[PDB]
Amino acid sequence: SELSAIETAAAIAGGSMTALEACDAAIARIEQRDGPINAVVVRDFDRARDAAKAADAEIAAAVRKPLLGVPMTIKESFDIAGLPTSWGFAEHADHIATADSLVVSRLKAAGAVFLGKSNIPVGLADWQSVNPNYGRTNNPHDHSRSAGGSSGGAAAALAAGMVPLEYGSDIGGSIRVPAHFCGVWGLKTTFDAVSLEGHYFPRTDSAKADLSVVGPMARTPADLALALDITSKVPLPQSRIANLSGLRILLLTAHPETVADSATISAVERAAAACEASGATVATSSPDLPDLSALVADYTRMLLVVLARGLAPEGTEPVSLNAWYAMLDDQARMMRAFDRLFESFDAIFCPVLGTTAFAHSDEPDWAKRSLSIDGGIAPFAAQLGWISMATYGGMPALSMPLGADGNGLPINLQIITRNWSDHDAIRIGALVAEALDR
Amino acid sequence: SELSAIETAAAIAGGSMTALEACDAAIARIEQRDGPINAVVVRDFDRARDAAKAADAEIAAAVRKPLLGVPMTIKESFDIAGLPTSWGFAEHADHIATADSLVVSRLKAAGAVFLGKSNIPVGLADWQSVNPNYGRTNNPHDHSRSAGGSSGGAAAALAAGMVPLEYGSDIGGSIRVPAHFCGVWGLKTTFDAVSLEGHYFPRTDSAKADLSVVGPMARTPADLALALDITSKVPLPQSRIANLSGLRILLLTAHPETVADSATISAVERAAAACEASGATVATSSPDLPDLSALVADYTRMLLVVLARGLAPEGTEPVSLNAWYAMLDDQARMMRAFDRLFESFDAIFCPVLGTTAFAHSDEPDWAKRSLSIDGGIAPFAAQLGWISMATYGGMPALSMPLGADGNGLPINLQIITRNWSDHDAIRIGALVAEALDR
Ligand SMILES: Nc1ccc(NC(=O)OCCCCO)cc1
Ligand SMILES: Nc1ccc(NC(=O)OCCCCO)cc1
Repeated sequence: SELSAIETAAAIAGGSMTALEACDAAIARIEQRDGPINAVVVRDFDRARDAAKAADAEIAAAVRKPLLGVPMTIKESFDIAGLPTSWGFAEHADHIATADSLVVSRLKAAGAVFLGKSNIPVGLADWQSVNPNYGRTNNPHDHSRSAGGSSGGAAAALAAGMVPLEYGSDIGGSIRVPAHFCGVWGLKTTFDAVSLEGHYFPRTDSAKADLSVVGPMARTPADLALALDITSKVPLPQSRIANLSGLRILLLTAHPETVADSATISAVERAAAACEASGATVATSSPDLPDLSALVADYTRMLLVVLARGLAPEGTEPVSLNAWYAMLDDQARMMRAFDRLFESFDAIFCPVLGTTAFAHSDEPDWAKRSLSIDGGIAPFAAQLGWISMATYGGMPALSMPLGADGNGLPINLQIITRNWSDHDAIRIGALVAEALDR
Repeated sequence: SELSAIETAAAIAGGSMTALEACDAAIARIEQRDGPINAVVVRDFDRARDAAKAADAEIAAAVRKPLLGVPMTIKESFDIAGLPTSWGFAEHADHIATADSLVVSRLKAAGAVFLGKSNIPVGLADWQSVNPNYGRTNNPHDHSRSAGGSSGGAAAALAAGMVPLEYGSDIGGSIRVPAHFCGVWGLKTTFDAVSLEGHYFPRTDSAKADLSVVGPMARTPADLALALDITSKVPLPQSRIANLSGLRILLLTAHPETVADSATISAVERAAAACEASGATVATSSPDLPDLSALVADYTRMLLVVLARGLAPEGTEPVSLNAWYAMLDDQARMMRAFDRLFESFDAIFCPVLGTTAFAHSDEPDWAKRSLSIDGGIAPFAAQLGWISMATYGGMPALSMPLGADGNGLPINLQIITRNWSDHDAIRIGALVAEALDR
């Protein structure tokens, strides 16, 4: 019911609307809908209106750019010149960026118009989006449920239909989990495929961090593919998959360290069944699948060190630099195991998370949180296992809508493909989405 | 005089010769010429001839592979199943690799036939190729002079016309310097563009590389372009440079912490002056060129930490993991400085090294060494400055033949271009070559 980013760019080139009109309608949707959601927490409406006029001048001057005049937002952690980058920290609430980030620079060169920035948790360290500077973002499908983490403001903006395109970052599921919670499309990209420059920790110039990636978020896979081509360091190989027949799928509905809803399991099997009916082959086990239990142990270990920048708590000896090199070897080994698995399979079908969006939690300690799995208690932090494979291995993982649970909360599919095949992930997701309409 | 890898592939495809004949012709050239050179130190001739026969069964099957039946060698540090990978250590002379390295695997899938492996220094830690397992590689242009360091076997084997194609590695100039010492082509690739898998330290699986890149070595720029497209993780963007008119070049012939000799300065200026004659704009300074003295200091500090795998002497403190992360931020700061410089410039023209191939030295400590620069003595290790920019900044850098000094020792130009523009570096070098002809 809302214009996609590509449709918007065509509507401005095609003449039925101007870049200023596209920007004032987006502002109008933001103001008419954000009240109960609280997604667009930084607003730059006057500078955006001037950018739209400049875009219409380019449109008048016969200039055509793939995203020309398209209004959009970006996650609050990405630097935009003249805007605050806080990461949810009150200490950093007044840190104003003096230059655009690389991803914003690429999208602005494609002609995009940035209206503001979307909400995040403190330090981008939660699966919900709430912080002292901006407040809390509420899921648009259920205001009592969380809207996902770090990219949750982005996903709630797309789900509420305010803007057609968004961009997030993902060190522990922050593109896929919000897209899952809010039923939108999110692409965790191949590690090192998109520059993090400008995704700086506030008041620093440190943006590069292992396991972490930045990726597009939208409501259509065509929007993800185009935003990825605009933002990637180099053009990534386009997908040659025309249809689903012959596709080899490994379907994972179980994990050795966590669990999934029965609604989540049925949804993921229905996606595999719909592709099976479209000529794909679906396996449910493989001798080549790496040890998912050892994976999440290595992953959490490396994740803790990266977030602590090596510093060690409570007088513990810090991990040595020599041991950090061995951990990178452990990761590299694990990536080779996934290359062998991806010789037999084109994609992994698995949950994004074990359950749908949980009710708002004021508890910062994940060990003190809990989840309800079919009316039973499950550990909160153990759910990181579904996220760990694509993050630790570097593989791209797509989170795409599959439907909703009995309570009307969205359930998304995760599609994991081999490294550097991001366009295959998008292409397969589009075909799955069509196969479910059958 | 000798055929190139592309030319060789065409002759086999056309049927001017079979793959077995091209293989036997290469074996004969090695047996006739390697005697005084000692470049092809690991020989796999019998397995290569069976592989050549298999390639002919595929020419008869009309299979299309861009390197089918093309004989070549690889640097000894790359793994080949069944062949030793010692890195010049006597203790590792019997370490037999159990699987092909990735780069070997890619070239073989393109149809290349591997005759063997070329000589290296102990631990790849010098600008000459000499080790207890295999002996020393002598420069083909002057047997009293070193053949380049760590790829000297590769460069010398191409300079002697034994094989059309090779492949090296580079952390401190080891593609560029051997190519300069022997007057062949060598592409130092953008960091993280080609996989180091199989370039393992003997008896380990540790590619372990920061600042370390693998890239092809050949006698023609088109051979490098083909080898780069076969081996890169992802197809790199092709060059759009049709000619030299409009090319912005920044020529450096001085460096705040090192020196070059006059014959070397004269060749680099001759390449720029010939690009000027073809329509390129040349500058000899820029407000955007970062501090090369700070660069070489930080590069040396990172190089040593990387080579020591984080270990420190018993009297010194090890660099902490947190300090290592800050050093990676320092590198990212330097790379962004080169981004801005490359907004004003398409390429940098500079020396590969200050001097041509020096006489064989048996002194392992670089601090106890020194070079002769136009009759004057100069410290040996300071010459790491010319190499440091592309390795620290990660940029691609090509080393291409320009001429020779008064003793007939070749001189190469280093062409540095912005990150991910490896094909632009190849393309400019090819253009410079055709400008220095007509
Ligand atoms: N254990 C844990 C789980 C989820 C997150 N959220 C996240 O994915 O961060 C994305 C921001 C990229 C740079 O941090 C963090 C930690
Ligand atoms: N300090 C210093 C250390 C090493 C070299 N050798 C070199 O040129 O690169 C080595 C290529 C191996 C890549 O794994 C020179 C100086």
